Amino acid sequence: LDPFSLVADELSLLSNKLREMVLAEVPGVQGKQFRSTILLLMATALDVTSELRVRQRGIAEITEMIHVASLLHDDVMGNKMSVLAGDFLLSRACGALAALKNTEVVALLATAVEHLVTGETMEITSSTEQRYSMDYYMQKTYYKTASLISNSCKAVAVLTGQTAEVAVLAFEYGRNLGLAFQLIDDILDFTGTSASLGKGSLSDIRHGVITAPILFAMEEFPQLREVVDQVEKDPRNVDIALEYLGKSKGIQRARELAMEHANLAAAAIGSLPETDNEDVKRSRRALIDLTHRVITRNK
Amino acid sequence: LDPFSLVADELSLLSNKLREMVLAEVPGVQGKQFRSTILLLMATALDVTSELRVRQRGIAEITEMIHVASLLHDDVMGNKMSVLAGDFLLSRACGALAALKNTEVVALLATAVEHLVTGETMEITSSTEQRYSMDYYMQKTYYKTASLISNSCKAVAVLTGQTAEVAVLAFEYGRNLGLAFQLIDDILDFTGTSASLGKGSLSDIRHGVITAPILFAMEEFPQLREVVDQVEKDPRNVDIALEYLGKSKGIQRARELAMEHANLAAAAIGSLPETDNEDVKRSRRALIDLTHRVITRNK
Repeated sequence: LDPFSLVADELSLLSNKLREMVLAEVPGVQGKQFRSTILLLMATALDVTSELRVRQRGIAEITEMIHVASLLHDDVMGNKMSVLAGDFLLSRACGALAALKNTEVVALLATAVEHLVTGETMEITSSTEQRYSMDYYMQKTYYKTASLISNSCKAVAVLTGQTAEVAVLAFEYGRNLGLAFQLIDDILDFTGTSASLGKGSLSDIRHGVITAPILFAMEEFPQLREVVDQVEKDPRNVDIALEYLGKSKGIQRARELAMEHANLAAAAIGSLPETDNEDVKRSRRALIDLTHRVITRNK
Repeated sequence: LDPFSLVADELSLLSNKLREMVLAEVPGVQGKQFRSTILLLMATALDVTSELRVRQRGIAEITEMIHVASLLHDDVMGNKMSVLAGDFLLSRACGALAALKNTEVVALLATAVEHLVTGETMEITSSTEQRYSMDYYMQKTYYKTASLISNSCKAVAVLTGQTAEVAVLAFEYGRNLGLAFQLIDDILDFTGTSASLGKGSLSDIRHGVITAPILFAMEEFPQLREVVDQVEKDPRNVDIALEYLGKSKGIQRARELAMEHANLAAAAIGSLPETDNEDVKRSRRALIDLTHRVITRNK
């Protein structure tokens, strides 16, 4: 029915198991939902038992641990204790991972963490010319936002003993849905729920974070580049930038790019081995509908 | 002959393999020595092949990666890029670890990284009463300095398919030699190579880092505690503190504690299964002599 309500039970379990948080001290859930939901649906969308359901859920918890650990480090509660918390988290994720008794999966999330660093480094170590390139943008975007979801999707495949070919398909779904999700985010930051340019929260542009819509606008307005570079010397530069954006096809181009990607995801699901399991079919349908929802969301 | 020169070849290999550092950019070795040497000697001190020598060397490289990653995070090149480098390193260590095809070993270094965080947290989150306790001190000291070497030593055992009992012995050697090494460091920071109180570099006390010698001195001079708390308001408090230290048996007590520990290490080597391999014997002898050297070093 609804991609989420289809796996709402397996999600409740993870909300509960998050009660590991019961250590005495003497003296926004949409994010978690999206990633775990993908991983759970993906799990029931490959034909292979409650002992696997648990291993497969584990990947979901590991993914959220690695993720949170990513947020903390990004901040740098006080810098050093942010760093600690994050490392604590990474350690446990590495523990839980060894607990799944699979070396290939361990290798996959290791690589996920590596890409995440690579992407953060590209954000931090880019030349202006890199900062204004769509190619570099999409690359960094892959590493920073999509690698975690893709590699996780592969790990749910590998841990279910799927073909090496079906495994690149899980990956593909995750990579493309991931990119699409990020491109739609970039858009909503400008348009908000209101679907109106300017009524968005505008936190990216306000902080010198150049994204897809502006990058495409730069293609048709070379004047934009210098304006955006002073987007912190005077708020009015943000105003000016938005006017150029509104005269361009940037929001539009970014949305058509997101759609192309959500399609490649849907396509990957459509390339999966045929199956007669009415429950596998239903999962697969949920994965496809998810691609449509990433595109139409206003939040 | 000399614990080091006995494994100088296997060390050269690791110095070479550190040439992985050959990525084009278009446009103090005593530490490494001690840890790797222990891990290498330990490897040839358990009766079990060049395919193992390599796996066992891997643990040595992983240990140094995790370590360096520890130094970087401790600093928090610029905070965030310190954090990145460190995470990069952790990722690779987790990669190389999965490459060894052993889940138990993965679990061990995960726990090592966890203790390391725990120790850093104890340094950062201690109540004054904790800061002046020898018990808390030794605990934190274990986590922060010894857990990495012990867990690594266990991993060299586990990866050589030794008994679960011989494995706690490798661990024991590493834990105790580790603690002893740290206690001797604390001492040398006050006495320097000169073996004279005051001629040391004094960086711990100069920066409000209270260590074993001062902790034991506090036992016999309750006046010391407030003096040490103002060791940064006026340099002369460091002077004053050292006079109390010099009237106490603190340096002495810390050294007798280091010796007790280096002994428990030697003891663990002496508890290993008998063997007729003249090369295993020789390794074991090297591990024992190492315990004596940690105690007599002036650098």
